[PDB]
Amino acid sequence: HAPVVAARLRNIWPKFPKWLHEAPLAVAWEVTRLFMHCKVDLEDESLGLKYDPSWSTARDVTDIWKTLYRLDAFRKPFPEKPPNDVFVTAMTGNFESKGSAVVLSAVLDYNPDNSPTAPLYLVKLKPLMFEQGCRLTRRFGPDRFFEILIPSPTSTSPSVPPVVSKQPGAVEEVIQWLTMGQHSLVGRQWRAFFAKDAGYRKPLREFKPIIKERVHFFAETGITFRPDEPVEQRTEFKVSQMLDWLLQLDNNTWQPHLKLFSRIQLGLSKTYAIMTLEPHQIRHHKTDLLSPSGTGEVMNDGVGRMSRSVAKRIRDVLGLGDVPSAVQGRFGSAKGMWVIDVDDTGDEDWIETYPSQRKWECDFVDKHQRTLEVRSVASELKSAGLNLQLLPVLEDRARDKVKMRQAIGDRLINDLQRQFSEQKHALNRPVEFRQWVYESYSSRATRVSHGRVPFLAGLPDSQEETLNFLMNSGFDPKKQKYLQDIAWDLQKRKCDTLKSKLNIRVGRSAYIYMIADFWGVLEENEVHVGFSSKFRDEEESFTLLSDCDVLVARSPAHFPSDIQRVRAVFKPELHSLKDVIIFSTKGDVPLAKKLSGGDYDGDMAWVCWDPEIVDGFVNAEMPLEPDLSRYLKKDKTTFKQLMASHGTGSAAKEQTTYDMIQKSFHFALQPNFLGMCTNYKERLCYINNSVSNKPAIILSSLVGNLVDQSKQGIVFNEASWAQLRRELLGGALSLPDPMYKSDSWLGRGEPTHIIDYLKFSIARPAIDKELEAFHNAMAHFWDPDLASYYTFFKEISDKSRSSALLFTTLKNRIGEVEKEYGRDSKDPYPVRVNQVYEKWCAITPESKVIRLLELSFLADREMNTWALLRASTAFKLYYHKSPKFVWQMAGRQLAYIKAQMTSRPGEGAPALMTAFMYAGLMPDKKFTKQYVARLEG
Amino acid sequence: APVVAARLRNIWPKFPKWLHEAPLAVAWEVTRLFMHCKVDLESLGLKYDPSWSTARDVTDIWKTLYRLPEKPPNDVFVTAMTGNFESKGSAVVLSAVLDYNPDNSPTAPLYLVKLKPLMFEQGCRLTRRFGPDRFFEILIPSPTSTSPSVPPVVSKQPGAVEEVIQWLTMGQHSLVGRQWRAFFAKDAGYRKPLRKPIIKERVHFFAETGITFRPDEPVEQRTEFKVSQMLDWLLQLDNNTWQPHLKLFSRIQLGLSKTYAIMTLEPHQIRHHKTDLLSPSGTGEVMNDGVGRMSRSVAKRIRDVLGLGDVPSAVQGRFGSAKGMWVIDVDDTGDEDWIETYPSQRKWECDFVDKHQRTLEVRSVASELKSAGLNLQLLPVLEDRARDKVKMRQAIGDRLINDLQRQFSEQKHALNRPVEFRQWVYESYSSRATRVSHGRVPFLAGLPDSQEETLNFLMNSGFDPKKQKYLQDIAWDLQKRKCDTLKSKLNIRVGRSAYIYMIADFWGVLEENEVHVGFSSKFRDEEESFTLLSDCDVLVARSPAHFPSDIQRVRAVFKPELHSLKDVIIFSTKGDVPLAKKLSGGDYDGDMAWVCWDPEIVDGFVNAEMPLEPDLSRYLKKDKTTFKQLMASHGTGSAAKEQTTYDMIQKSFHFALQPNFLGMCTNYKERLCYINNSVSNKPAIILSSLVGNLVDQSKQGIVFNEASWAQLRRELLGGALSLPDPMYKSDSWLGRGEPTHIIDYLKFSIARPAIDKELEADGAHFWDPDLASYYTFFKEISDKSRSSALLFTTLKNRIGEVEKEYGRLVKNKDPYPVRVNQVYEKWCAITPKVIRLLELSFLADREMNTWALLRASTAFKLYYHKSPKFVWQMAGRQLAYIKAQMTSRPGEGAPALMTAFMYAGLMPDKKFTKQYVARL
DNA sequence: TATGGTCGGA
DNA sequence: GAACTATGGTCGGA
RNA sequence: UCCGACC
RNA sequence: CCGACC
Ligand SMILES: Nc1ncnc2c1ncn2[C@@H]1O[C@H](COP(=O)(O)NP(=O)(O)OP(=O)(O)O)[C@@H](O)[C@H]1O
Ligand SMILES: Nc1ncnc2c1ncn2[C@@H]1O[C@H](COP(=O)(O)NP(=O)(O)OP(=O)(O)O)[C@@H](O)[C@H]1O
Ligand SMILES: [Ca+2]
Ligand SMILES: [Ca+2]
Ligand SMILES: [Ca+2]
Ligand SMILES: [Ca+2]
Ligand SMILES: [Ca+2]
Ligand SMILES: [Ca+2]
Ligand SMILES: [Ca+2]
Ligand SMILES: [Mg+2]
Repeated sequence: HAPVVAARLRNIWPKFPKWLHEAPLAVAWEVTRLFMHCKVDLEDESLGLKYDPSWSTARDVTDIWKTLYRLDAFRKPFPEKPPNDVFVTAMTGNFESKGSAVVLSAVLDYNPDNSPTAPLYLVKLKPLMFEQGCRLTRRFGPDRFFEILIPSPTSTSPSVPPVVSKQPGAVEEVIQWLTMGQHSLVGRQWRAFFAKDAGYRKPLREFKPIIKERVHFFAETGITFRPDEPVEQRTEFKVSQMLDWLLQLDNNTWQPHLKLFSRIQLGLSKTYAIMTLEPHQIRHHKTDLLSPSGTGEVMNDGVGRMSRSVAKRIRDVLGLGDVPSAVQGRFGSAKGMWVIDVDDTGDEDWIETYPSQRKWECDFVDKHQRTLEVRSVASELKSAGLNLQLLPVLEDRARDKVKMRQAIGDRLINDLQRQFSEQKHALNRPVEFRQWVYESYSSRATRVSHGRVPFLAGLPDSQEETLNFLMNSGFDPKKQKYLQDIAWDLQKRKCDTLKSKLNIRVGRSAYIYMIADFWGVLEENEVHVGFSSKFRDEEESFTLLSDCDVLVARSPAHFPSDIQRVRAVFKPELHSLKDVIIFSTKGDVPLAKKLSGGDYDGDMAWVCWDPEIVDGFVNAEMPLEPDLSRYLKKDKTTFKQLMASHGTGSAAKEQTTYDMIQKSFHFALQPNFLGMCTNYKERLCYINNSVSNKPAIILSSLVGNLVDQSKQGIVFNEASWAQLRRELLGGALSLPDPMYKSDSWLGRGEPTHIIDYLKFSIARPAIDKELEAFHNAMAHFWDPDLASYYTFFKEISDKSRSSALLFTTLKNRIGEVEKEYGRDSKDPYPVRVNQVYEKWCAITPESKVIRLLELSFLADREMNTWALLRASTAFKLYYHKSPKFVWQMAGRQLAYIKAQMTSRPGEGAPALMTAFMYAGLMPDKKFTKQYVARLEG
Repeated sequence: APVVAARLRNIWPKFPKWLHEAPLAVAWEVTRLFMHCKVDLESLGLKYDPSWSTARDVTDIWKTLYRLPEKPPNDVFVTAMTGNFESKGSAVVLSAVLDYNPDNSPTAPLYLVKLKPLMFEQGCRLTRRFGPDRFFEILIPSPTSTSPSVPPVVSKQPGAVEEVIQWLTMGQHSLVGRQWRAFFAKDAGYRKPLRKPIIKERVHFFAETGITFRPDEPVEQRTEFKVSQMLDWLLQLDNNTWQPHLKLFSRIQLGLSKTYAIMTLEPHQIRHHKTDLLSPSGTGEVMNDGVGRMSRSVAKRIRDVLGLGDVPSAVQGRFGSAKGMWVIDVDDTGDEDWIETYPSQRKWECDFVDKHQRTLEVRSVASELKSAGLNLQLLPVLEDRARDKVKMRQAIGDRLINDLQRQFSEQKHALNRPVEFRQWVYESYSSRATRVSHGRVPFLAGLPDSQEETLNFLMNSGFDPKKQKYLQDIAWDLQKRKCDTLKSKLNIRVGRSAYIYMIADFWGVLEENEVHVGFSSKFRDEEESFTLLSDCDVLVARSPAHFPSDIQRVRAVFKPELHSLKDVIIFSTKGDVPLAKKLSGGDYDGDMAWVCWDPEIVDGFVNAEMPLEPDLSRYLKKDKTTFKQLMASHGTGSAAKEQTTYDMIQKSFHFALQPNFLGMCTNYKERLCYINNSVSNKPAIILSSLVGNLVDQSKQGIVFNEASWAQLRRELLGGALSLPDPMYKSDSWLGRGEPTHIIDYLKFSIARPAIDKELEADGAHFWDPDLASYYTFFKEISDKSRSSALLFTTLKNRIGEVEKEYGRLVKNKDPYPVRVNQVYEKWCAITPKVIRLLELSFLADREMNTWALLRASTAFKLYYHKSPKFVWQMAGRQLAYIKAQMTSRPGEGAPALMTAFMYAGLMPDKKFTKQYVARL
């Protein structure tokens, strides 16, 4: 099997030395990383090579790393450190805390070295990380799982090494390497059980974009493992057994093994475990809800009911504010949505499953097969916008195409004019701008994560937070240009997103989980939408929808019928179901199926009730799709059929399960064409300006089949794609990229395409006009306050020569740091900033005056008086010459100086808030409008 | 009463010739200053300053008067000088307060006058039509007052009352160069005299003529106009002479109601209905009293004019003679302005021709609903109609116990962590009002004046309530205060309850016992949240509630036909009698119903039919005399009509001044119905009718005096006996045996013990080594340097002096804030190269220099054991700075020095506290 | 040259 | 009179 | 940016 | 404490 590649695959993984054998897995994982990052061989015998008993009882990785850095070889900057909370859990928490599992992850990139006896792939072990748990991690232990991002062996990229590219069997060798046998790492033997497309990933600069694949490995055996439950005291278990426990293969040999394999993802879905129902509490339905017109169509695909008590515990376990009307989760073999039974008057727990939910035949015996696992809940809704895919369909199903082009166009101009007229007004008053910046972006996540506002050097990392921080210390956005420049860039970027993606905001629109009406109250083509709270659009708001038409759609939208106009009817029967949209269970075909072959197992619909967009819309009847069986080759080989090659009984089953793995790995590594065929359709439809003619329809079918590839077992290669383009699509093979893909109009004449018209005839003009009005509406870097300490020390320096020397050294040192500030490198923008900052913080007084300036009793010397003087000098010397340097390095001190300077006797008191307490305060809107009222009179 | 009259000859300040040419505003402000400084306005070189006419700040006018007070806001003066007294719908108000003159000397004014500053109130129809400058309002002590304070001159001589009324009504009163005639008077309630409480009456005056007025339009350019004509403009007396003149008098308030003018509808756009909606059962009962429909476009304008966030579903306002509520027509498919009026709304026959009688005037809009509670009037009625009285008691009591425990448990858990306690303190009280008013957190000395803010200020700088005793003691004091408030007042709060505007079903969708409630946003109870009410029984009631039928149980049905109507409750127009009438005789002109959907409170309720009310005609006599009858005395024609109108004013002023018995008769019913423990027996129903009629006194012309009250008690009640206060009116159970009345039981058997139990129920210390950082820092320097040591010693001694002063003024005892400030001034007095570093002159605020920190540090070090409250009240500010500095760790974030204003505008983020508390 | 969309960053 | 004796509720300002 | 689920 | 409202 291509022996050239096989040799370079002998030792890709780092070796585990005997000295590290008696180590906690976390310690083993972390220690190995530093060695790799420091170039030191783990088996190097020059070093002492003795285990430090002190490592077995640690809480910060820095302590473990420091003991090694004492050795000369390690003594380079430290690599990213596992957060202490994660580290403690790995050693003392059994890898699980609050439903979160520590994850062992790696990124593998091809070795630049082309030496024949050299590792084919260079390995980077990622720091221990906390991630949501899943069924398999909860059942067999989060430490028994290892995931990697490996470059796809079938990548047609120039950057691919030649050993693999030239060798014909190269693909088979790597695939065999992954699946044939165990892989050794940190004292554990890992076996592959699953693989999925990770998409195009940028090769790590530590070692041109290449498609990478995520492979999942289970720890079958380890040195600490025992033959036939804590982490370091687990029992051997073969992947063939784990998959059997998950899928119950005995009762599922009739499934196509490729599809069987794809259901392993259901054991890996990130979920919160809620509760374990008893067998007598579970209602397994034998038949799905069926069309009342005898078409046989299923009307409740993927959705079933759940008791009110089950919903209540969902709220209690997840700490929700209210009881969720519906949740997305997994239950044994069931995957889909569950909705509260509006008819439940009791307090008994019960949940039902339906055929369309149950993806394999399951017995629901083990506790873990009867635990309701929640992946998400129906929450408060946001306003949504449009996307490039709805636009042609909206234009194609319009009674008047011209009226639509104007309607959507007007939405764009008036949304932009609001966005700017609001920011321009706020910029006049600092309190109003602070409110706007918090309303623009929310950093609550990073604030909770760090327990403080994250700060890069001397200013907050986020530009939004930087603005608020400096304004909170007294800076006026229209008086200091540093703040203006930040608001300018932020506005330009938000406009650039509108230019590059045309996300035209529609206030009367949202994405809502789709649910079917179990109770037959909604007639065909009626939907029910009730909100949990007031849904606001400009000067109109809603708690429900009634007596009006709505537009529903799903992405991707390709067929003319992928958008559908229906009638919003509020049924008081359903009133308690909030933040979900309920399709009727009457009619020939479920409405969800009409939305791009959608269902009710987690699907979210685009819901739009904007009249100017809805009433021009006319429905299209679902299209008659072409037979593409000649090109789309389906592999329906069953598990049973695979087993016949080997026999019957345990060993035969066990062999067949490993066949399923490697066979599915091969099918999972086939080059994907969903991207190409989708982009081809965009170009062809654009050139013909048609999303409804014959070629447009077939391509919509092709992309509709390709997206379901891994679950339908569809083989599709370059050859078939070129064949389909010749036989059915008119022989054109390479089509021109559309004009909207470019940032400026490179077309001839007035734009003809709706996207081109909106991007170049409506958006870019309006963007440029509003930006100039915003510039015209708006300042000086200089601020006499920020130089108070300079003037104060110069005066002392003039009177005293002793102080003069310190001033000169400080000034000269600052210039050196500015020189360093003055380019892309392996070390990124943050690391470069920190290095310049470290020299900046290095400037130090280096005696009564020195003590008064250094204030060494303060632990954080960035809070002493010397820091205030150093920043003041820097501002005076480089406010104009280099503004970014004086601020990114001295902003926090300059803010302190401003708040000191702006304080007036008697008029209140400034407040030095702790980082943490500051990071937990939000602007009070009600305070803002009342204060502005007091100013108007 | 000759003695009273001689004292009534010269009540008002005199208008000298030198101020004749002065603008009204200037004259009023000058008069106020001279009175405040006690200077006669009628031989010094007091001469007109032409600078005053062009003035834009009253202080500039006042500055010119330096030859030897509260100030109108500058925007008001400008609107008064150059804005025609009207700005943005606000009208500048000429207000005065009168009080009995202390001196009893005869030939001296009976009343002492104080002109209040010029001020903004919302305008009304009358000010918008004839001009705010022509309106003057006074709070005067009632002549029919039995108070001991009433001066003997009035009390001892009867007939003084008639004289005081004659002074007010007979003719004009000269003030600031204008002739003022009384036109209206209403009860202002008991009001404390400015330097013992007495009942005062609001009297309204209109300027008929003046020095600047023209015989038959800027402020100084008015035209003569008699009150008899203004009222005739408002009420169209020619077409309303059929009305009882007292009721007609009562309608003058409609012209004085503070309202926001929205739009002026044209005559074609007005739909006057000749008949009200009536019962489908033939009773003849009105089912839409006070309520009509309006177009969606008129509603959208109300949002635009009032700056509302959404279109209101219903408004309370006045349109010509129409008073009441208007609701959006859910069936309005058009875009044309239209409004409708019904007989019940129209309190007089108006022609709807003048624009001011065709303007829609809004007082209030249906708005976001707030959770309510059970007032003490509802509890007896709930028990009277309870299927099982013992289960009602059990529920309301068990609910109360659960609520108290939840609150106490929340406070205790919060203290454990500073971020959580900050959230509880903010939830406890809101300082937004003080913050917006001062643009900062108000500070007394070195710490915020409010204890609640002081805790947040010091926790925001790193202090821990569990680790610093100063924070601990403040929190304990605050908790005790809340517990003491809870013991005094029994406030049972029910989350699933709210007061909501009552509307009627024009569209005939609701049945007799069905109501519809949709909310504008999520109504949150701790357990659940609602956007609407469906498939549950609710209780509806109105305050006052006295009769057993005054609370009713209905079925909440959500009708998609009414879905657009939000923040309102809609009653049925079907049935014999309207539901609103059952709630203390309620209507839909702005009545708000108490709505409860709490199943525990609702489930036991059994509805009672409306009672047959006794005939109290013997004690309650109504004056139904009509305007015509009044006119028949004077004849026919304009002149007769003119003095009939002035007669109505004088007769009504007397009626309006009749001592009111609503308070006492209500208090008596409470005391008697408590002794009887019955709100449904003979006397309770008697007293409910009595108070049910007394509230409608002014509109029904009911005469009721001590004599009638004495004989009503004598015959129908237990007369002449002074009824005691119920036990629950006291803070403790001074009664015999275990309490039995529902209120005594809930306050004394349920609330008191639970509150007391929490009150009965390594650690906190004054010391904090971080706070002595600067002191220890300067002792090291002082040990190796003399000059500094002398500075340190002098400073250390100087704080000693201030500490002694704090004992002299703040330890025990002109007012307390002044004393604290006096020490603070002495404290900030303590002040000094090295001196230049310690005292940063470039800082205007010396409290921000390094010296302020050292002085705070040594003061803490030297007196944290002995004088804690001194150290903090003077230096808490700097101690918080020091704490924030010391707690900062290299790389663990950056502290933020916030300004006072930007600090005062920030708020605890509930989402942060909850998320951070999770993950420890 | 190889898709769109919804969420989160335990 | 020494002593009798002044309502509930909804919302806003200061 | 990047990382991670989901349809 | 001041102001409308039922
Ligand atoms: N990567 C993707 N890009 C675009 N669309 C996607 C993608 N993944 C899923 N979808 C959409 O989600 C649909 C898949 O539906 P499901 O996720 O429900 N899978 P389904 O075929 O129904 O099989 P089951 O698991 O339910 O037995 C596709 O047809 C697409 O519409
Ligand atoms: N000061 C008050 N104290 C107690 N209850 C009051 C008070 N003012 C009004 N009310 C209540 O509101 C009712 C008055 O209703 P209205 O204000 O509707 N007057 P009404 O007699 O109907 O005459 P119209 O002007 O509507 O023709 C009283 O019966 C009480 O229930
Ligand atoms: Ca599908
Ligand atoms: Ca689906
Ligand atoms: Ca599905
Ligand atoms: Ca009323
Ligand atoms: Ca009424
Ligand atoms: Ca994607
Ligand atoms: Ca009152
Ligand atoms: Mg009534």
